[PDB]
Amino acid sequence: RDVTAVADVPRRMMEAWASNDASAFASLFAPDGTMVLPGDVFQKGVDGIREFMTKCYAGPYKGTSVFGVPIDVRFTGPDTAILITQGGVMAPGEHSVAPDKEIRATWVLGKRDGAWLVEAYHNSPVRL
Amino acid sequence: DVTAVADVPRRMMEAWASNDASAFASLFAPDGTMVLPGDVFQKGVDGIREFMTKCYAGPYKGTSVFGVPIDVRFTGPDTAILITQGGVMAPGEHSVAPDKEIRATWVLGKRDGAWLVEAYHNSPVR
Repeated sequence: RDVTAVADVPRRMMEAWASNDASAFASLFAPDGTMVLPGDVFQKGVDGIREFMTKCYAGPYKGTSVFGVPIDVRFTGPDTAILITQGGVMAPGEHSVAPDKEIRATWVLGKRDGAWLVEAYHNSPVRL
Repeated sequence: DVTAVADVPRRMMEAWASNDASAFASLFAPDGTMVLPGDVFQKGVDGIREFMTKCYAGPYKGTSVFGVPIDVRFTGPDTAILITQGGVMAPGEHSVAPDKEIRATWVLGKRDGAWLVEAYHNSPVR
């Protein structure tokens, strides 16, 4: 069963995010991985993400943690799977994502050398 | 394949300009995914067609979409990923408004020689 290896990827992030570890966060991505977030956010490559998330974790994302569940998991090929999760960012102090900051995310996972990595990430708000 | 992949966003822009919900949905894989800002998450061609029908007859009526591929990438032989920037242009206007500009992640899978959209997801720039 590799269906559990796929679902561990969003879990691997929550721990990396909870530690506010930019390196552990960016190391989830494929070497030429993509990440697009609401706002003027677009980072390509592991180095481009580690730099952005370091400045983020030291700023507006400090003391924040994330949580979300997969609401759709499908495999396209043998080495590529696509996830759609739903959760968001918790502020420091609160133990629940505010509905104004709830998001849905598209995870494009790729398999190489027996492991899965994020080929592309992208999320958007659920509320307006 | 290089041109075909780059032709997928262009095959939409014509389908959108015609307000054709069918031609838009036929771009997607059978189990294709589309996620948009707001509570919008459609799965499957039938789900997307029904959604876009209400949109093209609704708020998206008479609108067209421009978009520039700012990153094209091949993950494998049968899969490719595109990141595009642009947005929906209102009738009468000849430029996408700053507060309507978006970036989209396109996920293309190659089946039987043709490329179909496995996943689409966009988000506001402002």
